[PDB]
Amino acid sequence: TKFPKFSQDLAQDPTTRRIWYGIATAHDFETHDGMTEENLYQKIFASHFGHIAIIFLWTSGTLFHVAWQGNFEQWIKDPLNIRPIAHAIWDPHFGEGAVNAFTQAGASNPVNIAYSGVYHWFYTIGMTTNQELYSGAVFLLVLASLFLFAGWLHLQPKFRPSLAWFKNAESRLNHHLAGLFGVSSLAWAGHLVHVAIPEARGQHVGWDNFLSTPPHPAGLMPFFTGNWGVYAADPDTAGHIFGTSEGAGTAILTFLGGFHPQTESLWLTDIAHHHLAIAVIFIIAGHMYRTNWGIGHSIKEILNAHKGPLTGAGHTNLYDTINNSLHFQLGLALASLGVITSLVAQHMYSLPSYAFIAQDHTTQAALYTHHQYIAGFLMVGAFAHGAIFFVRDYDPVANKDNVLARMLEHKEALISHLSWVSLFLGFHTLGLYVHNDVVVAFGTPEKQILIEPVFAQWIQATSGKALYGFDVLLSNPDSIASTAWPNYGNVWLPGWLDAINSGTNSLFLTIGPGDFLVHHAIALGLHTTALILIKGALDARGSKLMPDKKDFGYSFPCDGPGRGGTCDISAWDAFYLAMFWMLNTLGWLTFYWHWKHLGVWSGNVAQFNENSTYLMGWFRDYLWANSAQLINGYNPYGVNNLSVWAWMFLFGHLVWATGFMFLISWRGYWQELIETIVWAHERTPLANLVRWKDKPVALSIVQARLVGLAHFTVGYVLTYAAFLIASTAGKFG
Amino acid sequence: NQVVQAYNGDPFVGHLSTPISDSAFTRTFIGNLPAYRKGLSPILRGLEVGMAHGYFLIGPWTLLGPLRDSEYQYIGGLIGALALILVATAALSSYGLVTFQGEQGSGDTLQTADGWSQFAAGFFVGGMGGAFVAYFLLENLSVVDGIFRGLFN
Amino acid sequence: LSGQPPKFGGSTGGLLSKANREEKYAITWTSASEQVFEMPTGGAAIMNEGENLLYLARKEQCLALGTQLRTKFKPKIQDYKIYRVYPSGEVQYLHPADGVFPEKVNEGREAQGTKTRRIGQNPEPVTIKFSGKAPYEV
Amino acid sequence: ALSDTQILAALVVALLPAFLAFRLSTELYK
Amino acid sequence: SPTTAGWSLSVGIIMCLCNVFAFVIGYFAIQKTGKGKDLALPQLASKKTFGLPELLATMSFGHILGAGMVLGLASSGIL
Amino acid sequence: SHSVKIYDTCIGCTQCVRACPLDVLEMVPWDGCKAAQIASSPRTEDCVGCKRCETACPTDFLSIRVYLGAETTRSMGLAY
Amino acid sequence: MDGSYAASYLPWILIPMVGWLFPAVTMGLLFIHIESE
Ligand code: CLA
Ligand code: CLA
Ligand code: CLA
Ligand SMILES: CC1=C(/C=C/C(C)=C/C=C/C(C)=C/C=C/C=C(C)/C=C/C=C(C)/C=C/C2=C(C)CCCC2(C)C)C(C)(C)CCC1
Ligand SMILES: CC1=C(/C=C/C(C)=C/C=C/C(C)=C/C=C/C=C(C)/C=C/C=C(C)/C=C/C2=C(C)CCCC2(C)C)C(C)(C)CCC1
Ligand SMILES: CC1=C(C/C=C(\C)CCC[C@H](C)CCC[C@H](C)CCCC(C)C)C(=O)c2ccccc2C1=O
Ligand code: SF4
Ligand code: SF4
Ligand SMILES: [Ca+2]
Repeated sequence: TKFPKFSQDLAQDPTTRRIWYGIATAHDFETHDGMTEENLYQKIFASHFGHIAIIFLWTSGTLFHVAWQGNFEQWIKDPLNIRPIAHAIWDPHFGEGAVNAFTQAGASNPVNIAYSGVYHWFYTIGMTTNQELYSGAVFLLVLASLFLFAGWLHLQPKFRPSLAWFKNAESRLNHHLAGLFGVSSLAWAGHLVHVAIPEARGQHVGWDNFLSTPPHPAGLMPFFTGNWGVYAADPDTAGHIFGTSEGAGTAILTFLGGFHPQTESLWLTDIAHHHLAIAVIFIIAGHMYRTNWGIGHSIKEILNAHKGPLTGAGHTNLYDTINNSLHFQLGLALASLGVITSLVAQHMYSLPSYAFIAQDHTTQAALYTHHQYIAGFLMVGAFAHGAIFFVRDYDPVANKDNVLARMLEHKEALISHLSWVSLFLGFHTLGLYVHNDVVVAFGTPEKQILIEPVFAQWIQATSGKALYGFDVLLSNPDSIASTAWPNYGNVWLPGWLDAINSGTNSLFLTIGPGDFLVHHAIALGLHTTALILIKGALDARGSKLMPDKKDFGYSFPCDGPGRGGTCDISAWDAFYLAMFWMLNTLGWLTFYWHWKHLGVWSGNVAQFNENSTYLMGWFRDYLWANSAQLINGYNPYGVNNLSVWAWMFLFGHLVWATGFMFLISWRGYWQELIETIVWAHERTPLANLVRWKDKPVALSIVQARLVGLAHFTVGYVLTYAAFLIASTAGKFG
Repeated sequence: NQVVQAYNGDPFVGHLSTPISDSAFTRTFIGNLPAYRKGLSPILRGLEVGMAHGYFLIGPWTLLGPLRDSEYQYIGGLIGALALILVATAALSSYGLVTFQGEQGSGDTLQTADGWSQFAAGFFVGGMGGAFVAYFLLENLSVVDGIFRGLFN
Repeated sequence: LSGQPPKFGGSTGGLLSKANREEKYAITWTSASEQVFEMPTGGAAIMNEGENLLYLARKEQCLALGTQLRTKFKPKIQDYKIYRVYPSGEVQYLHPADGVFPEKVNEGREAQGTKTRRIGQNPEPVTIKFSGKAPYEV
Repeated sequence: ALSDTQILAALVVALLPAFLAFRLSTELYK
Repeated sequence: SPTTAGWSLSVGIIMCLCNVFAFVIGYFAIQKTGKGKDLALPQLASKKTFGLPELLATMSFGHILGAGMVLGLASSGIL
Repeated sequence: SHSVKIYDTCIGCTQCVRACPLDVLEMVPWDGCKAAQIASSPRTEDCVGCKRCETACPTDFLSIRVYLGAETTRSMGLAY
Repeated sequence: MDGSYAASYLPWILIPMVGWLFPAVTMGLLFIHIESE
């Protein structure tokens, strides 16, 4: 009656549907009552400020619990031996067995071992005492306070920006490319050369000797005179020990391009030089778009001048399409962020840049799986907001004959081709897996279809991995690429070739016939998830089953049992199905990564290389073999430290099967069941006294599709996090 | 952007609408204390006021009392708190006997003789109950410590 | 009790619970020019064009206001009326009780409070002993 | 290690983001 | 006894530069630049909108800023 | 309440007005078809949203549309 | 649950409050709020 104050149509139904739909609709600011575009944008802006403060309070809490309850002082003595403590366990339910089991990593209290890798990150960026982390945590509390005050300030009518301020794409691109992506990268290169590189070489550069101690014995006058070679004078020698001065070198910017031979990570000077180059390129890229002064570009001119014969209108009227639509902007942002979160995951495991994080295996597994799951979620959200844009903000009159109109003008062709490629690739990946499985089971493993993944092996050979016998570009030192004949500027190449050809690191893993089939399974998952997502994006405006879906919106339940039956026709239901396929694909690739690295870390790579080509190899050497240490986390004899992970394993199974309840059984059964329960309550003595204000109804169709999806997701993630974190910590620390 | 208006739009009443006296948080919080909450019978608001003060008055004599350095540390605090709640309820009922003798309306159910008598009764029950429950937690402090830390679980 | 109130920002000096339990006093004056006066409750306010209605809690505050309306303004405001309004609702009419201010002889008033003697012929308390009276009122 | 009063100092500092978050969320609710 | 530098071309260079920055701050900041005593060649200063007051004010602030820069940078060492 | 809209493509076949359980719909005279009648939705605050009227409509695509909206007691079919 | 770290009484008081007082108070206020008017 009062709760969903943003929508009067929800403050009228006397059911529990208004509670559920108030919680769900609360952030869809476009559908609130009394909403103009200006109030939309200002409310969005202050919501962003609140969320920035959420992020800063979260990292403040991580810092404060590493500082207060963690063994950061002890861990930076020998990071290889001591496990990093995340925070302290305090619940009154623990028996004596659990308290003695969870006392670990040199503590008195029960503690949680940190698998987020924040210890390695804080140790690499130069933080070496609990007081430094406490100062960082209080500083981030103050920064979060500042952003909360900024959000409250920009809700004040004097400081509320106009619509022309929010619709200013060129100035925002200038200040984000230059001032946010370039100045922050420059400032990080400054922290690296002033604090992280010197304290990696031994000396303390705090806030007190910050100005008194130059990073280089040469001042900034060599930087101004152009003689920049002194900053790369003597690099860190290959016998350098992190945190102390043995063969330091005193070169703040070098480009060795290999790995540190002791921390197994990249050199901090190489990181600083990288961020300096990135800052220079991003700063000059932020001077591209027109602003109050005369020079620059206007994006409308750039877009509208790209008209070809094979598209016709080209990109005409795409500036107003992107600028006026917030779901287009959110789809582009989520697509790029999902791509670069995949990129973060794929590069932080093969090119680690933190001290001793390539030798702590559980945190590397947790970080990879975490960022690949975030990347899958963000990519699915990009396509979800593509569908929401096509429903809500898409104008087929202004977007006449441009690239968007021609996306929708042939959607059947590309949906049918995604159908063909996903069917083709799925038929033959399952065919090869079932063939290998059947002929291995029939006692004849020599009959397997084992395909050498020659293309990726050739890619590795082009990057310098000389194991496979190709001598093409960098594996052939006589070639034009390896010598770089005009200048011989390959300063990175000796270090890179020394790092790619060592069998220890995860940089360019050896790829065999078991990797071919899982890459094609991953391609199948990507293609089928993309098929469902674009089949919801392009059919959001209507198919022949329902030529008007733009008027029912994004997430209507169905269209009745007529027209044959119309159960999951909304674009939201294509989100739903592609959410399942995303979870499957990320399960496939994280299963593959996990088993490949359990082979690599243990040294017994033969297990993956012969047993990953058929499905019971995946089932008995990975799922069954590696859960042995998991389910024995608590047995009738006792309890060890992998007991909360066994409990989370079972917990995730339970959440998953409850998701099955919501996805399989549908609303009619539950509505008549609740009708019987309502009769029971209204007709019993002593409980007639208590009456509902909101009449109990079953969850809606789309609501319980969402709830089953949430259960499937949460149980799926909790089960796999428990398994992946207890299987590595079962056998690696 | 003025934050200090007059009270309730009346510029001649002797009150300002400052951010402490007449804010939204103050209206929703002061106006939802038991002394001001809407619809409550006087017995329940007196009971809720009473427990908040019986639980309070245990502490000052328990930690700072003539018995704070003996084995009957909590019994002296409880005895002092019962003395204070007794004289508090005697004062409350005397105030009810005095103020509400001339007949008045029923715009507020608390500002009447039956309403103030119910308030005093609820205050007595709540005050002595809160005093005894704070005594019971303080006397059995080893038990509460052990169950919050997990010495018996 | 017609009249828009003065543009006053509010104050803590003013009407306590005496105003809505027993009498409070209203002063009504009419001025052509908008200007600034000192409220006896403390502060400064704005005289509206035309009629004003200021609610005060004491009669002395109303007469002090009317006094400064008379003496501190060059276009002297002398058509000010002071009422005594009750929470029950009825309005009394107090300060210009007759037509003209009390300093001027209206010639239709009654001499009450006037004794027919000077203070020297006041009776003495020994004569009126245990009479329930006091030497003035005999 | 870390001090006893640094934790309480962090708590009374974080009381300021609490107040500002409460006031920002209240102002968003309008 | 904080460190200091006696005098050089570097001391002369930096204080002239701080005087230039004080010229910029004075021209962008002073409300009444042209008001005051009359001035010779006012087109040279800011085109007849600058006075003998703001001559001494801006470059006096330049000397204050330059004393700050000279003493601070010589105490920190790098000058 | 749900809004039931009837479009120009109605052929007056009466199928929707007798497929409706709550008899929200009714036939009114019209001059745009051979049957000289079009469905109307007068008592559309009684529509539950069952879409049996859309199921019974023969014209393609649809001459009657139900647009589910603000739920009430009448439009949710609650006996309690 | 002994606490070796600084201010071990602080989790002793903050686990009941975040476990009970924050949920009971938050659900009580939200129950009054979503059902008001
Ligand atoms: C130079 C000036 C400048 C700066 C610094 C910013 C900064 C910001 N703006 Mg602003 N803005 C500017 C001027 C500026 N703006 C101007 C002039 C306009 C008007 C035209 C706007 C209009 C505008 C609006 C309308 C919005 C923003 C928003 C924001 C925020 C977006 C960045 C963010 O939250 O993620 C931080 C992102 C980064 C630091 C970089 C991105 C990360 C890249 C991809 C590198 C990846 C990280 C790397 C791999 C390793 C990191 C890992 C390590 C942490 C462990 C941020 C606080 C939004 C916001 O939050 O509002 C509060 C918002 O809604 N701004
Ligand atoms: C012989 C008759 C008798 C007895 C047994 C009591 C018994 C009691 N009365 Mg009392 N009461 C009585 C007559 C009596 N009353 C009379 C005649 C009056 C009318 C003025 C009152 C008015 C009175 C008030 C207003 C209150 C009590 C309350 C109390 C209780 C404890 C406090 C007390 O008075 O100390 C024991 C007292 C005696 C043994 C002597 C009683 C005779 C005097 C006149 C009592 C006067 C009480 C005084 C005004 C305030 C209490 C003082 C106390 C706190 C020390 C107790 C049950 C209080 C209570 O807890 O109620 C919930 C309460 O609020 N009584
Ligand atoms: C996240 C918060 C959390 C916390 C801190 C607790 C903590 C506790 N649980 Mg609980 N539990 C929780 C969540 C939590 N649980 C959830 C979510 C579940 C559901 C799955 C359970 C299921 C569970 C069961 C089924 C049982 C426990 C029990 C226990 C208690 C074991 C010791 C005991 O006998 O306590 C005794 C009880 C208490 C300490 C409660 C506090 C009451 C006292 C009187 C303090 C109140 C003081 C005073 C009256 C009011 C003061 C007001 C204040 C403003 C000053 C322990 C205090 C056991 C138990 O004994 O429960 C009673 C047990 O049987 N829990
Ligand atoms: C917003 C929106 C949307 C969108 C979304 C999506 C669809 C996304 C996706 C997209 C994506 C996600 C994409 C991706 C991308 C890719 C790429 C971009 C690739 C390429 C790369 C490159 C080109 C590289 C190359 C290379 C190599 C490989 C080696 C070295 C050298 C070089 C560097 C050259 C839609 C339309 C729905 C609707 C509307 C709205
Ligand atoms: C929050 C807050 C606040 C407050 C503060 C405080 C700190 C409070 C206090 C509180 C308190 C102070 C509480 C208490 C509680 C109590 C209780 C909870 C009690 C209970 C009781 C009982 C348990 C009783 C019962 C009984 C018994 C046992 C027996 C006898 C009788 C009877 C039945 C009565 C303020 C104002 C600042 C504002 C802000 C926020
Ligand atoms: C179980 C079930 C119900 C019954 C569910 C009901 C009646 C409500 C379920 C919630 C109960 C009250 C338990 C809630 C406890 C959870 C922890 C939710 C907490 C509340 C949120 C705000 C987090 C449906 O109504 C339904 C409808 C359509 C398809 C499938 C189903 C379905 O599977
Ligand atoms: S079963 Fe449910 S979703 Fe499917 S058509 Fe019927 S009402 Fe719609
Ligand atoms: S069922 Fe369709 S065509 Fe037939 S009368 Fe109804 S609206 Fe017209
Ligand atoms: Ca004593």
